[PDB]
Amino acid sequence: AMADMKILRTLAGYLWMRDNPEFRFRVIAALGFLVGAKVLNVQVPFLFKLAVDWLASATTNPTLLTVFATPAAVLIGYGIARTGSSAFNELRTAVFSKVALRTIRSVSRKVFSHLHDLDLRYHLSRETGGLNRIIDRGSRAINFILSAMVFNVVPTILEISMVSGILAYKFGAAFAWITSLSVGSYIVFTLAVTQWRTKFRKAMNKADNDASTRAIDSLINYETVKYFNNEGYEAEKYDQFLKKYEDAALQTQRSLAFLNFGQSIIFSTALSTAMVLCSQGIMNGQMTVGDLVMVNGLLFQLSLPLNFLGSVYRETIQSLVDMKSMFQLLEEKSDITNTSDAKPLVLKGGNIEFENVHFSYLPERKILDGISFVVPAGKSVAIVGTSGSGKSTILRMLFRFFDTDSGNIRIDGQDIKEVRLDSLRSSIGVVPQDTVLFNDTIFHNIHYGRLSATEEEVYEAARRAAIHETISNFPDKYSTIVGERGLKLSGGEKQRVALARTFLKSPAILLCDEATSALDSTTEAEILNALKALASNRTSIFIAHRLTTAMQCDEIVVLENGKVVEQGPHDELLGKSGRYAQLWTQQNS
Amino acid sequence: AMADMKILRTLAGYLWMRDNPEFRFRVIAALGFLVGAKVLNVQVPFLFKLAVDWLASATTNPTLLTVFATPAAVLIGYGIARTGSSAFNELRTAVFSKVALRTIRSVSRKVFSHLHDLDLRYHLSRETGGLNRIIDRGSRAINFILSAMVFNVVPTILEISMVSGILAYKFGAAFAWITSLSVGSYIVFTLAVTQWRTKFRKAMNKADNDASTRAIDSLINYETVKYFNNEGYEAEKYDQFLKKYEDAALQTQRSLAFLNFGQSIIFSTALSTAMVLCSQGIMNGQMTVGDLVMVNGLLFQLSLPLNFLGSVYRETIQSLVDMKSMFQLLEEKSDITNTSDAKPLVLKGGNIEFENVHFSYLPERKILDGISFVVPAGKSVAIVGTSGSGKSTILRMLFRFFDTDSGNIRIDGQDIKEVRLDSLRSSIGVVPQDTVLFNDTIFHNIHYGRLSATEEEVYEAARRAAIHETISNFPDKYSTIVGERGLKLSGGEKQRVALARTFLKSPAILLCDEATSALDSTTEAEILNALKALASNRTSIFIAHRLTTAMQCDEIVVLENGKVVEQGPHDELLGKSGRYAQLWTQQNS
Ligand SMILES: Nc1ncnc2c1ncn2[C@@H]1O[C@H](COP(=O)(O)OP(=O)(O)O)[C@@H](O)[C@H]1O
Ligand SMILES: Nc1ncnc2c1ncn2[C@@H]1O[C@H](COP(=O)(O)OP(=O)(O)O)[C@@H](O)[C@H]1O
Ligand code: VO4
Ligand code: VO4
Ligand SMILES: [Mg+2]
Ligand SMILES: [Mg+2]
Repeated sequence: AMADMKILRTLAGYLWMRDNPEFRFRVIAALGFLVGAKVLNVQVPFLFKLAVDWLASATTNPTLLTVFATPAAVLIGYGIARTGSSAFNELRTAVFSKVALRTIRSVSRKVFSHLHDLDLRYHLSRETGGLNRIIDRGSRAINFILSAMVFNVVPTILEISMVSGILAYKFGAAFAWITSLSVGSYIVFTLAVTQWRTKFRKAMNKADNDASTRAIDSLINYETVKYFNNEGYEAEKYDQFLKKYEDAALQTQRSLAFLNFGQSIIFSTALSTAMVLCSQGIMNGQMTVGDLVMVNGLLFQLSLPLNFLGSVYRETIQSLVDMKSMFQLLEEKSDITNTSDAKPLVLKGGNIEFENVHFSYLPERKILDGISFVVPAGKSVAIVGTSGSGKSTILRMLFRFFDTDSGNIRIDGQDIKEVRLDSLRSSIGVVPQDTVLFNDTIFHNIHYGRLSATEEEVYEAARRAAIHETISNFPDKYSTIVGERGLKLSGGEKQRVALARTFLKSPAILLCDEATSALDSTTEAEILNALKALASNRTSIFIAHRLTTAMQCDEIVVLENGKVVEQGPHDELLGKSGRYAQLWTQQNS
Repeated sequence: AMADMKILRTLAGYLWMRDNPEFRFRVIAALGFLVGAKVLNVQVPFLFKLAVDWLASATTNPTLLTVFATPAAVLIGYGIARTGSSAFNELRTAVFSKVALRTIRSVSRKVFSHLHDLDLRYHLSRETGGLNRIIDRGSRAINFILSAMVFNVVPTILEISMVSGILAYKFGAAFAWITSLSVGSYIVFTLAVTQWRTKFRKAMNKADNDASTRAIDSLINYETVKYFNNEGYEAEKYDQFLKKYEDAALQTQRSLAFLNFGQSIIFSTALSTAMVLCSQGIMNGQMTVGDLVMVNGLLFQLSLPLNFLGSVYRETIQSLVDMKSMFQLLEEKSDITNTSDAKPLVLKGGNIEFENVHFSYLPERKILDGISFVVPAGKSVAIVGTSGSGKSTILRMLFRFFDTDSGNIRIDGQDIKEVRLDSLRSSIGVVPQDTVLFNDTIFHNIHYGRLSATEEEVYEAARRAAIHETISNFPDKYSTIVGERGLKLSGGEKQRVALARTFLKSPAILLCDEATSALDSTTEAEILNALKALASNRTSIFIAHRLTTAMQCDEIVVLENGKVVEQGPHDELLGKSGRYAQLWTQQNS
């Protein structure tokens, strides 16, 4: 199909690079080795003919091409024929393997580079645990398929060419017709069975992927199932999915088998018809002069790839589907594309203004209806209010994760839409909604703030976050492995790692999502004071509905149902008897 | 080796079940089909002999076994020979495929059932993202290997048996010796190359697994890399790992190739030696009576599996290693094993006492040094203090996730060590440290409290958690997909889902890890009041260093560095000027 053509074109483009002529040299050498090996294979039965007819003569020598006396040397060379055939087949794989592995490396490189380019609207909801499975299966699929494609499929047509070349001796005058008819009928039957089996297999792969997703989700949420003693429930669900895959595979496997019977009988008759015509001519052309052996031989060397084609068909219908799935991954469109006239941003001072911004995560429901406020340079603002009002969304747009529906965003009198992403993102620092850590050292995960920083910068950074007091009690200094998702550490430790990451970068704009979420009063008061003198540039935004941590901020904004309701400093805001007054009089108690 | 023997024994035990004699019937039928097909294959060249010698006679008939006139019918039956060989080979796969898929289902069943049985000390730190990869690769490995094992390896020895049976005609009197020598030398060479390549491949698989782990960790922490603009860093690290795997594969692949040359030359000489001895006897025994054709034929049918053995060797050395890795997963020991005299627990009232408990997560560092307190039945306790004092550990032991080093745990005058796990775990309910949700509906994830509950119980449960107010604003009622880890919801929503899960179960013992972590003052005050009248049995434990949420609890305990320092009710505790007084006077401000 056209999709297969595009896949082949992309594969050929990735394989063939014009920078290095040494690659073309390798390809030409591999082709030469293939041609030599197949020529030797065709030569084998032809040279075996002289042994047979010489024995028939023994039962003079018209041909002078013979330089021997006893046919034993002929049989020695007959063995040497397959020896050399293997030898030339040997060197072909060695040359092609390097370029095959280079292609694998380049493809995996491109896929990994491309995946992080996509948007949160993909990676947040349409990331079903198993993109790793797709990449792993496809990467293994590519090497197998291209290794299969060159090593056995390509030489088969060339052997067909030589068996169609055997007509020069007046033998194959019809054998060419029979072989062409058999090949065409076999190809038609194979494609018909293949389309039918793809029709019956589309349900198989769909069922298979869901079971792995269920298993990976069960592994990820192991704590909950251990809490609620419901292991049998995931057990039964995985059983049902596996039974569905069982039925799908069993139905297909019997039908996949039937092709092997069809392939064998068609080509058995092809050899049978070759026997019949050879039997018809009782005259000397095709009786007892060896041509029966080559016809048994040469058309059987065409039957050598028959063993591959029937046997490897099970994975061909499976891996190629996974190939298209993984290649389909390299055609998605980045939702957030920078403007054509991309221009870097330079700020004399961080001033942020909203001009009636509207955003909806889904088109039907609009979370926020009108937001307009200004962030003075040299000061800071706090965002407090009831939950569910999208107050972490308001800081998910300044980083251009999503694009607003109808509104304007201004930083230092510059358009966020117009400015470059790299200048935008590297100038503003954030602490995430739920802290996530790498599977490496705590020192590496705290040094991630600026990858070119020094150890003393890291050590002084931990002093600002006041974690050396806990560090001195470490069992391993700056080397405790923190697990898969920072689980090994505590809540306060996980939250204090992210803050140190932000301070190490020391960005121009601060963006705090959770401050003092899981910290005691003494630590949080120290962090806030440590976050005022240092670690905070002249612009910073806090979203924290704890009242004591929004005391220090210059401006307080109240968000309810997406409308920015009440504004003002703390002293006036308490006397207004607004939502802020209700919230504060409760926490103060 | 012995490990291979144990793997084979386990595989045979899983495959062979004695409950159903129909399985034994299927196995016997498959063996009969195999024997018939191979007998037909051996018959092919033997019946082809009569065609050759009859033509030599044409160049009377001593044997009366012939019932034909023209050799065309002999050639028709000659084609029918491979037709029937394929036909019997056809039915063998159909019968064996069902039991193969049943074995796959049972093995995956057992692995999934066994994985959730292990402990947190495994699933929390030694779970490197990729257990799913191991299971997926092994499950695919089993079907391929056992499909290969029966279909081609087993018939090869049987063809060796018949080619050693051809001696009855005084032909193979030495051919048996040559074939046995060739087989033995080939096996010795194959095992030597295989052990060398396993030595060179142990580094390959080790390098391969690390790259996939890096990729999966990068995918999991996508938000952090997007925050910090360090995509090139993971790019370079994945490049380095892929280069290491590249070198490991390239070094092995050239050496893996060399075996194919060695296998071919040894068996080419075996056929060559068969030619030589046949050439020595110019007398009628082995000249121009067809035996050259069978010797070319019969020993080549032994060379039919040669094509498999060389070609499929690449995955045999790979999948079998993955087989052992996945089977090694079903031998780990559960760290927490219930006592032999397992007895269910029945509580008249929840009374919890600690008797000088000591626990260390790692042997070197002891987090807590002596904990002893009593939980009165009908009342509740609050655990407040500075972070890092293991206050979520103190509730990770009542659920018997780990075992204490030196101490006693008592519930209603019963030993936690002695009582049964299922009675223990199903009687106490907990809310997790970091909320984790399934990849299903919000209704399913809130109904997970009691899987046999009704919708009205779920709907009234959401009323207790006061989430219908947000539910009425849902875009889809009780059906919004919540993503991979509940990411699509907000923090307050994620925390309020877990609480509803706990209330739906309505356990005998309440165990709250984070209460009002990401909730405003108005919601938290409502939840606490909604958690006093209902949803709380007579025993409950709160760990929350927020002062306003520990006001209602009867008893307050202060934990610092693992020592339970200060105890007492709120009114007396404030006047003691302890750590609690310092913490409260700050939050109150
Ligand atoms: N990925 C998403 N898909 C659909 N709705 C979302 C998504 N992320 C957030 N929301 C909606 O936004 C509201 C709150 O947004 P957010 O700022 O993320 O949480 P919070 O307001 O607690 O900070 C919620 O009511 C939720 O329905
Ligand atoms: N899996 C683990 N491996 C090593 N140490 C741990 C692990 N889990 C917890 N700890 C240690 O326990 C202390 C706090 O325990 P925990 O109760 O989990 O957190 P918190 O005290 O914040 O509730 C931390 O100092 C941490 O070093
Ligand atoms: O659930 V919140 O609106 O406090 O991020
Ligand atoms: O970091 V904590 O000791 O408040 O769970
Ligand atoms: Mg904690
Ligand atoms: Mg939130």
